[PDB]
Amino acid sequence: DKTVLDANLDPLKGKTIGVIGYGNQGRVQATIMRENGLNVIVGNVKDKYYELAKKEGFEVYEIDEAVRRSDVALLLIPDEVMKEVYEKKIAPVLQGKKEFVLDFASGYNVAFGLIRPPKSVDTIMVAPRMVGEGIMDLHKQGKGYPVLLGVKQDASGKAWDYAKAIAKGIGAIPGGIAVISSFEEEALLDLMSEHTWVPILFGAIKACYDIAVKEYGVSPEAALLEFYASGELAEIARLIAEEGIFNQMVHHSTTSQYGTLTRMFKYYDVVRRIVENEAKYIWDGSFAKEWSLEQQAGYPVFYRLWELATQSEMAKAEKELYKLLGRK
Amino acid sequence: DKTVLDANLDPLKGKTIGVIGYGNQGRVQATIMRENGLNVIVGNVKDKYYELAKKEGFEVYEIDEAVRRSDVALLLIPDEVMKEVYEKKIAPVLQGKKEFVLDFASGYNVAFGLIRPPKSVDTIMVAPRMVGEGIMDLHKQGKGYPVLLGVKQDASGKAWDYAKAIAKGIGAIPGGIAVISSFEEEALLDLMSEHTWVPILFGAIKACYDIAVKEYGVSPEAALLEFYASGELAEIARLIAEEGIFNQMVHHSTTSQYGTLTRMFKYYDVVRRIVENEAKYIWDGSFAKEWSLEQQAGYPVFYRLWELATQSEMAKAEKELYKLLGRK
Amino acid sequence: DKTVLDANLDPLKGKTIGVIGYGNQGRVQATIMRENGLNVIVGNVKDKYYELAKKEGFEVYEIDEAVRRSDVALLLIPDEVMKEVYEKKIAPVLQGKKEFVLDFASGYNVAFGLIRPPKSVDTIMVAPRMVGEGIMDLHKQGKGYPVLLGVKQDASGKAWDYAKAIAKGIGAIPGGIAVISSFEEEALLDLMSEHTWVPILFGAIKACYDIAVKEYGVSPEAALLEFYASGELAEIARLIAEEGIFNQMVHHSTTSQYGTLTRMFKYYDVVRRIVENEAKYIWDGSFAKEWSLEQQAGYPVFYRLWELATQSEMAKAEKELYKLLGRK
Amino acid sequence: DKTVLDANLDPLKGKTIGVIGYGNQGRVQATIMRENGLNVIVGNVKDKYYELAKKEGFEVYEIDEAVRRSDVALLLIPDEVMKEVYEKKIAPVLQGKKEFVLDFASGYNVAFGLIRPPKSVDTIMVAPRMVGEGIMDLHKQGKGYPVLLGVKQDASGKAWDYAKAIAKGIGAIPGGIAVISSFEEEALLDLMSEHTWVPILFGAIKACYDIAVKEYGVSPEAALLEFYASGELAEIARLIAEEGIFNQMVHHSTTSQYGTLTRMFKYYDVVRRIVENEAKYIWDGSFAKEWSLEQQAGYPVFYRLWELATQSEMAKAEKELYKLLGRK
Ligand SMILES: [Mg+2]
Ligand SMILES: [Mg+2]
Ligand SMILES: [Mg+2]
Ligand SMILES: [Mg+2]
Ligand SMILES: [Mg+2]
Ligand SMILES: [Mg+2]
Ligand SMILES: [Mg+2]
Ligand SMILES: [Mg+2]
Repeated sequence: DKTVLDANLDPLKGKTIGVIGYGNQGRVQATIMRENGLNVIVGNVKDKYYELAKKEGFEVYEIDEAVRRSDVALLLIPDEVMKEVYEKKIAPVLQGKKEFVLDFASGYNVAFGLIRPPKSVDTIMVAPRMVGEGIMDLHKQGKGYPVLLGVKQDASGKAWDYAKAIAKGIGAIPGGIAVISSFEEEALLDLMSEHTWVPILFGAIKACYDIAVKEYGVSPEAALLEFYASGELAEIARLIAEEGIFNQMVHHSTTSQYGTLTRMFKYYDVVRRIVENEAKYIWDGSFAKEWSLEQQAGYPVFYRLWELATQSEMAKAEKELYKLLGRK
Repeated sequence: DKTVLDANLDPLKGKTIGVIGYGNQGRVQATIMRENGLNVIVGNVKDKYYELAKKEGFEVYEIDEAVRRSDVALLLIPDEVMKEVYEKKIAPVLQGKKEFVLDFASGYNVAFGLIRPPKSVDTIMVAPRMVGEGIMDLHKQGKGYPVLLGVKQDASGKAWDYAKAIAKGIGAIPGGIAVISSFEEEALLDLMSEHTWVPILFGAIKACYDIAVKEYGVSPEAALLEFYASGELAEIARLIAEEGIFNQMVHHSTTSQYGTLTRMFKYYDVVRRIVENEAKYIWDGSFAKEWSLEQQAGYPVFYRLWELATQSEMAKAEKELYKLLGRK
Repeated sequence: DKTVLDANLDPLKGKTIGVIGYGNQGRVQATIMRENGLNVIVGNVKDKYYELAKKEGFEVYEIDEAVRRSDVALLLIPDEVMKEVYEKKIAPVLQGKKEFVLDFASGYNVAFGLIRPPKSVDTIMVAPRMVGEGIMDLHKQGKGYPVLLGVKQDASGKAWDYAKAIAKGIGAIPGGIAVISSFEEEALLDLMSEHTWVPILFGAIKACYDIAVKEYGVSPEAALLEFYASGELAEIARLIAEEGIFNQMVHHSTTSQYGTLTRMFKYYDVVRRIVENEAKYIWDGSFAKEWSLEQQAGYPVFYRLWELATQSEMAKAEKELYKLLGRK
Repeated sequence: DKTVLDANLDPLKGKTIGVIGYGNQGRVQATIMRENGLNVIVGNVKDKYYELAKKEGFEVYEIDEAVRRSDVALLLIPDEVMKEVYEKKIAPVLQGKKEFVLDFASGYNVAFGLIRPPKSVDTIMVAPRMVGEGIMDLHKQGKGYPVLLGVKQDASGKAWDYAKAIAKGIGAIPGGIAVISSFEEEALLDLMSEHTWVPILFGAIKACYDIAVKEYGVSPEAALLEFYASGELAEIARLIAEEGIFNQMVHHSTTSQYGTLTRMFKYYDVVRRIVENEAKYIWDGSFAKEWSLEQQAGYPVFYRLWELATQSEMAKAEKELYKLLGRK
């Protein structure tokens, strides 16, 4: 019901479009939406990406200049620097506009109020769910891919139309799909993954290694081979994305199935509590405060943790081992 | 003992006075103290208030220029911007002075050390306990009103005299009274109210609504009417300010008296613990740190909480209802 | 919605109506419904009110005599004496009736079974949500006001019609509204207010005073001025009833908003537990037992608590102060 | 300080005095104050005491009649029946008085509001601290005894004088002393003894017996002889009232002193908690409610406890023993 499969592409025809940043995402979106017959430009500072974009056939300007010539803009840059760029270069140029559009690929800076555009602007979001390299690898096959849509400020009653038009312009549909959501329901999701199961998985692996080594006389080389130094995990991820998460286990032994199911239903509430706590810590905006303040301080905890992680015994053992199998 | 009812007004005669800001407070204080025969000026940036003040018959200058011409100054601006104003415009002009006076209406920025004037300056405080509109509504009747006094730095042995003179000049006494206190005993009080019983009251009301609706099948319209959508509370506030807090209940039914008294003496320690915790959190200066850091981050929690509060079910129901009774 | 805005007034025309008690409500409800052209009488014992009632143009009889002449009755007396009056004077006269109506303004004595009329009677409830003095202060403007409706026993299939007719007859609609509810959903609400947030507020204020005085060396006069001796609370109640509870804070400083919101969302569960406990204690009928038993004992706890509250330090300080400001 | 040793006796001369009840107290107070030259009468119902009083030379009337003839009255009857007597016979006769006095020997019924005389009456209290026989046994020697004084309602500015006059009239001073206090400070004291150390002592004795018998094979006769069947406790009480509580132990062995002191300082907080709880339960009026409600039910708990206590194993054994030593 809340799903979309295709839509029109007329509202973007005759209008000019400007892309900010020429990294992976921006490069991909621009290279694609140029094929569908759209006047496109690029805004960026004079660096490597500037030369690359000018080589690939794109007329380039400065950001403030690119926004002047454009009726629509894509702010495809990291969430850690977008704030200053918007405050210094964009907002001034933008106060003197009449009817404009502003698209994002992440709702972090907007959902939490770090960027508050005027009311004369249509604020939208188009969030892909892919790495960026495989995207192009799928467009050559004529395939699409999934995205999320959202609207924060509607001043023309045409926002959703613009969002679906953009979605079509970048090769996401038809072939893939597009879901309608909010700026909050995207940041919340992107952050819950980085906070709940990735670190839990890593800590579980590390603890298994430490226990096996310091309580049962196991050697490091075998622990690493069993846990992650082999490619058993990539196979599982593949079978999951292809056949399903539970149907994947049918290709394993009965003993593994029994143990996995029992221990999954046994430890479900514990992780549920953690997920509740973290989702609550996010929904309120505390994590954004924490991260911004650590930025303003000089990334000391970042530094110390990056150190403690690399100087761990497991990391040294993995270094010695990878050197033995030819892996750089 | 610690109370005052009237005092002299001579030390301010012959001296020039400058008022910073022409908002709610400054406007009133200036308009009044001009009637009592005092050379008064105004300092502010060119905006609406500047036009209003130059209209009402006040000679205006730039802030830095007003302090040069003045021997006394009233810093009547919000506590959230006073710091930069003082650091940039006032302090430079102030190092090259001989004998000066500086008055505040709040001790937040001084009690916690965010503003540390020199030792060649007399630092005082005169804090009213009124809204600002009712003040003028009382001066026309020849009435006064209550204020708090305080001194942080005395370089002339005359501070208290200056403070009482100011109090008299703004029509607080005679007719009202004036209490002597500290910059700390004013911020502490102004904050304990905003941290202990206001939020507790609001949360209790919200919880009553939620419980009544989701556990006893009550309709929202009736809950809102009983709790706050009727002016029952304003009557209680009036009778409290007029006759007293306990003597107010004599006009209620015996059942209400019994229940209220029992449940008040039953839940006294719980709230006492909360009040202790918050007063301790304030006395040390942690809240100032918290608030300043949230300012430096971009008000993310402010934003998210303002959202969560308005998007609550009770707020939507109140919106639907107020629309039905004609209340805009 | 269940809401009602206007209805007919025919079923009461030709019938006679009798009002019991001539206090605030009775004096109010009777005059209005007389203005709308209804044969009305009054029942009361020979006392002060009797003289006033016979003065204002109402033909008076004894209570038992008023019900003989009446086809409808309004039992507008305190809930603490209604029981004996009903048991001695009304019920006997009422066993020998054919088709009757009985209206209440409170569902306390009926919701809990302290009054169980026969099955040959229509039992209803019309509960206003106003003080009683301001009611006429709105009827003079041609305005209405809100009420709650309920039915306990229907013997004519016309109960709701009679209830809406009454609502119209007393000037509640049109201009106000009328909600349909039960005798339980009215007593529960009237009691939850007197048990949850009023006493909590009072205890919080008292605790703030005690702490500030006995742990930070503050003077009583300043504490009283900050907390409630000033009319800050009345303005809050006004803006709440007018603009809304949350939209009210927009007129306060950002610091106050931040602190209030944080501490409200921080202490929400604590008060929720209390509200749950009290609502449960009420829904079962325990409080009715408690209150009916304290009467038979002689109101000892009532007495001792009324004493302890007035002999408190805060009360003595407030007495000394109010005497200093002219407040009687 | 708060002590008194003697005072005048004039205000009671020329006035008539009436005594209610001729039991232990009344028979004494009246008998004495007749010797000091005071017109005295008695009010009581026709029984045993009425015959005794008319025999001893006192003119007797009915209660209601005695108050008509008296300007002062002593309500010396049990606290369990005074309420009805006052409500039926006294209060009516008392509304039509001009200047009257009412004296009590206990503040239970007044401190808790079970008796609320008018404002045209002086309400006082004179509480002895003796059994009633020893009072005469000392008066025969020209000695006094101690009492407590209190005033609840003063309408002539002469109450304290009347109280001291009464004290002198009954032979309490000179020879003894008189303390000034309140009705509350007398009820609280009279009740704390009956709730804290008497029952604790009894329970400790019972537990010692039970333990010694059911865990160490001791015989009942020896346990009873050691604990209380011997009059050692009476000698302890005597030496306490005479020499002091601690100085009493000097006549015991060092081992006893050491053990007693150690275990007293070891178990002090435990009993302190109990005393706090009970004093709080009293100060609020809960015990009055409890006791007034057990009467209306029919004294069931009283009955069952009186049974359980007498049918205990300790009470039976005591029976055989007391029968063996000649003690009836
Ligand atoms: Mg991410
Ligand atoms: Mg992700
Ligand atoms: Mg404030
Ligand atoms: Mg305040
Ligand atoms: Mg009520
Ligand atoms: Mg209410
Ligand atoms: Mg006793
Ligand atoms: Mg005793």
